[PDB]
Amino acid sequence: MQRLFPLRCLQISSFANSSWTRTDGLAWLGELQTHSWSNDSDTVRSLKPWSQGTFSDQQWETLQHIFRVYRSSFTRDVKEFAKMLRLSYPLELQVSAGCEVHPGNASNNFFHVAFQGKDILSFQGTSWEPTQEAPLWVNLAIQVLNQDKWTRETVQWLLNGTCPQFVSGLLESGKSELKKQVKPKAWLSRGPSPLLVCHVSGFYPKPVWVKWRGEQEQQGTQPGDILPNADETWYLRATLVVAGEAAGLSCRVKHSSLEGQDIVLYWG
Amino acid sequence: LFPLRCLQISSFANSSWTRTDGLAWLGELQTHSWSNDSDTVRSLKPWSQGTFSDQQWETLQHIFRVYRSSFTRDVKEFAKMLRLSYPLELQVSAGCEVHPNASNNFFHVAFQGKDILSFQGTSWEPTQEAPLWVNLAIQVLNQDKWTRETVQWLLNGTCPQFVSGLLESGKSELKKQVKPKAWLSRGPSPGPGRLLLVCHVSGFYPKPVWVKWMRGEQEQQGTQPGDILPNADETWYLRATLDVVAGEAAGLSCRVKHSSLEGQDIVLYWG
Amino acid sequence: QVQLVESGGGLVQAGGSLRLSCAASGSSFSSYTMTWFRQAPGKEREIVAGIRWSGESPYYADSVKGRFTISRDNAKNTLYLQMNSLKPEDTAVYYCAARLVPPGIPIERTLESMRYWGKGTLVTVSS
Amino acid sequence: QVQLVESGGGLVQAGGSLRLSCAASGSSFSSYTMTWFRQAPGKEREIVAGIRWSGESPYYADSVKGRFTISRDNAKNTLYLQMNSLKPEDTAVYYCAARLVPPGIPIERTLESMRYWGKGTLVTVSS
Amino acid sequence: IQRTPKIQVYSRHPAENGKSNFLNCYVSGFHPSDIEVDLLKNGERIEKVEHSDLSFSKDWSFYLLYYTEFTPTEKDEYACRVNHVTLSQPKIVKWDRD
Amino acid sequence: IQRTPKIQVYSRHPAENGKSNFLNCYVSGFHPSDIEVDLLKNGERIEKVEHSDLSFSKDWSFYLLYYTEFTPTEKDEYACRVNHVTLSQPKIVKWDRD
Ligand SMILES: CCCCCCCC/C=C\CCCCCCCCCCCCCC(=O)N[C@@H](COP(=O)([O-])OCC[N+](C)(C)C)[C@H](O)/C=C/CCCCCCCCCCCCC
Ligand SMILES: CCCCCCCC/C=C\CCCCCCCCCCCCCC(=O)N[C@@H](COP(=O)([O-])OCC[N+](C)(C)C)[C@H](O)/C=C/CCCCCCCCCCCCC
Ligand SMILES: *[C@@H]1O[C@H](CO)[C@@H](O)[C@H](O)[C@H]1NC(C)=O
Ligand SMILES: *[C@@H]1O[C@H](CO)[C@@H](O)[C@H](O)[C@H]1NC(C)=O
Ligand SMILES: *[C@@H]1O[C@H](CO)[C@@H](O)[C@H](O)[C@H]1NC(C)=O
Ligand SMILES: *[C@@H]1O[C@H](CO)[C@@H](O)[C@H](O)[C@H]1NC(C)=O
Repeated sequence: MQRLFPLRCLQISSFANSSWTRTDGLAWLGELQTHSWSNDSDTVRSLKPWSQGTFSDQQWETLQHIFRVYRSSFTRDVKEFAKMLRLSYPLELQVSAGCEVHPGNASNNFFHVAFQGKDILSFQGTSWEPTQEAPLWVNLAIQVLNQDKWTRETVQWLLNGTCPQFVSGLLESGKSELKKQVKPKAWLSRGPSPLLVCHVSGFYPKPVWVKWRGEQEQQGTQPGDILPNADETWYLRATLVVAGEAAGLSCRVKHSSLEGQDIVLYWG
Repeated sequence: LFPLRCLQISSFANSSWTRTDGLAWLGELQTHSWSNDSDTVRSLKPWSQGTFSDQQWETLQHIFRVYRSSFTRDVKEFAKMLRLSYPLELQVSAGCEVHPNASNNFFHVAFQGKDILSFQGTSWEPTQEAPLWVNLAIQVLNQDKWTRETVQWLLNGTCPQFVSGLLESGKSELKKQVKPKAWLSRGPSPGPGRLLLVCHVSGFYPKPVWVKWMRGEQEQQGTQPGDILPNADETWYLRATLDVVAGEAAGLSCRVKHSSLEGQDIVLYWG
Repeated sequence: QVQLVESGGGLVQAGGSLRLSCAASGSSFSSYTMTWFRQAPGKEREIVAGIRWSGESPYYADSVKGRFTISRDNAKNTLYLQMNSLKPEDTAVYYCAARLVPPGIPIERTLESMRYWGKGTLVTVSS
Repeated sequence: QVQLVESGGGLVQAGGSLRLSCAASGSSFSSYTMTWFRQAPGKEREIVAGIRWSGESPYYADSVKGRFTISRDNAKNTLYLQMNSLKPEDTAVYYCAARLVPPGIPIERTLESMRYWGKGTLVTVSS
Repeated sequence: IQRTPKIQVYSRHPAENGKSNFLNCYVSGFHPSDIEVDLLKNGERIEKVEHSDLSFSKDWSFYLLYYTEFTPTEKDEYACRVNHVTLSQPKIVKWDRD
Repeated sequence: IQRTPKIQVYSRHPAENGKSNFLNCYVSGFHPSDIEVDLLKNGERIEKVEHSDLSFSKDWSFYLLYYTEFTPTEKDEYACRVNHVTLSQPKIVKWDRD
């Protein structure tokens, strides 16, 4: 009986040309955004009262300096790579890095880099590895990156040491919000005849089950995407049809917050 | 003039078969031979070491021994890095020439028979019309400051000193003069009633020579000179032909000018 | 990022005391793991002490426990080594070293990861 | 290609003598240009002496002429530094270094081109 | 390669005329990140509009949530206008009630 | 790229029946380097045949000198047989005395 809340650190670096660049970042713990990192800011910004976890102020300031130096150095290194490898602007680079702490204290991590929306390389163990079937210039990038023994040591420290300890503190500091349960409210509506539509909004966390008569569920239900609300809740629309059969159909909603008391809405 | 030309022929049939062979030319004489089946560069002349001491020569032997194995290893890594398919053929032409004063050197690399890059100054530079992947190779090669320093030392320092020592140790053979011997022959008729006068010149050293069919002081501008071909004893051979009406084939002579003759040209008259 | 300059070395008698100092030039000195190394005559360079963030127990080599104390003044960008009960085997060139180490790493696993070094100061223990 | 290990460092009184040795592991030790460097406390590393092939005059820094002698035993793959009339300003960590230099290059032009280094040994001249 | 944005408009609560509510515009699945999103009331841009931080999914495509406080009436029509390099002209998705 | 070999046959000294001589076959200007050269006497391969070290010119094309000691007679015919990827059939170049 346990759920996983991985820490995903996302970086969005855009290079319009050699003189216009910006880097923005975010941190997700499970489905909750815990940090925000704007290009016009000197520091990573905490979005939750518990976003610092159990790190001390000095420990957190150390990470601030590491990320501050990393952002400027990453920007400079990309511009040199584009000149070194003769890659034409614009350049779009994304980083997805983090770790997860499994119940029982096991840990594992990841560090994936994308170029123009495609994986090109990742950090595996102590070195950088190219993505399978990657462009030829990535081999030169890997060749240059693995010569940097200080960066390789720092990345390994962050993934294998800093991140698991950070997550462990966050799981305890934000335990109330991470395990919170918010009950959804539902309502029915009409749609263009090909169509019964069942709305479900306001639930937290994200996992939900919605399907359309008594004990028989019409397997032709069309579930939509789980869409976000501004208050960190979620919204889902489910649609369904022969005109005569619609009489007597019902929408059933299963969610963890309901404690077994399913929401049942009958049409009419 | 006697430039030093060091030639390398490296063949890679696949990832598990390769051989590197080399030779050195001083002017027109081959002074060294470098076989893949040998641990050392082999001297072809008693004076092939120049004025280098035994310790100086052993230093060069170790440098070339390490270079051959490292070159082979680096090429196979480049083929994997750049996704180049076997077989691979690489040629290197390096050396220098001392002028009696200014000096100049060169280090050209060819891939599949085409120039790809060369050593200019202190770094490697790609050929203007080289494939796109060569830039990635150039970028890797220029990271190696030790090799760049060693290549500059060899071209700008070792090579000019080696040439000077060779010119001193091999002065007798390099300044040798060998007189050519000539003889006349008949050839396939150029046409109806026409004759092909053939003049052979063989055994001369060094290579520069002058051969023309002449009538007295008038040089038959229709003389057909062939290629200067090598003999096994490091001399040369040259054939000169002339198409001519059979009647005109009278009073015609083959004249040979060579440095070894000291102005006493060889004149062979037809008939 | 960090430049280190040791000072305070000199001649001291056995059983005496001496204080070494290390002035660091850089941006975020308080974030750096700071260490002292020493190389005795005829011996290999070895770690002496290490310090990081407030509240953490500093590292000490067994040969200097109870005699040497490492400390730092982050307001002055200065690292200190207070050497008490000096022995003749403490004669060495003492080096200041630094490395930016993120949280979650034990200090004893970073002693071989120093990046920036000072040029050293000589301490001689007579008698 | 070549691994270097210095030995012989230790404590010596002013005016005394001490010989350093450097054991080299490699293929053609006699082909390598061998040098001695030293780094004094608070000072940058600097060249002391250099030697190459038999018959060539070794290089000596002006500060060590007439006092230090560099030599090599190619049969034993060993480099030596004989240090006589030692002064307190000779206190430094002495490093063994090597570089494969082809013929035709003056030794003075290769002193900044050393490639392989030993970890060094400390010599301290007291009094 | 480039990916065109998916645009979905929805309200936080069920639409009740005279009751305050939030209008959401969720733009997802686009690449590259540069994008212009505006919320429209009767074709004119709404001033007080907030957006979440730009993020991206596992497949590296970006997504963004825009939202604004509003009180719907019977005649007011709301729409979300999105511009992107993959669009030859601004794509306008109207908010359909019910 | 491929270059077909140029093949030239000649003797060291003028041909005199009963006097020892050397027969040369000079193969030049070819690419790639793999090549087969044989000297034939009355259609049979000559056993003691030597060749210089493989070399190449400024334009990177290869050249080779093959030679053998021989004593010609009035009826003996000598030829040089060369095979190369650029040749559909082995090229036989006969030694012309005149
Ligand atoms: C790990 C997370 C811990 C907890 C985080 C809590 C806060 C979360 C909030 C926001 C997160 C935002 C996203 C963060 C992403 C991960 C950050 C990792 C930081 C690692 C820092 C290492 C040290 C450092 O910052 N290193 C930098 C400085 O090193 P240096 O100064 O020693 O030397 C620089 C010069 N040199 C030539 C490189 C030697 C270094 O320059 C970075 C390199 C970038 C490494 C990744 C590159 C990947 C490939 C790029 C593309 C190449 C091809 C381009 C073609 C056009
Ligand atoms: C010429 C000097 C005068 C004396 C001559 C005496 C007569 C000799 C007789 C005949 C010789 C005939 C051949 C001679 C050729 C020239 C020899 C030069 C030797 C230079 C030695 C340098 C030091 C060394 O030996 N260099 C080697 C060892 O260095 P290393 O051990 O430090 O390892 C380097 C590894 N690293 C990852 C690269 C850093 C080095 O590995 C080769 C470098 C290659 C240099 C040429 C490259 C040209 C292009 C290659 C192909 C690219 C594309 C590939 C596509 C698949
Ligand atoms: C670089 O891009 C920015 C933003 O796209 C633009 O404002 C600027 O003019 C560009 N600079 C050049 C030199 O093209
Ligand atoms: C992002 O920040 C860097 C560093 O402050 C700056 O140079 C760059 O112009 C910024 N990008 C913008 C303003 O788009
Ligand atoms: C590689 O080349 C060698 C030499 O031509 C040959 O014997 C071998 O069959 C080739 N293939 C492999 C897989 O070794
Ligand atoms: C050439 O020499 C190398 C090194 O000794 C060897 O590995 C290779 O097999 C040789 N090539 C042959 C025998 O064809």
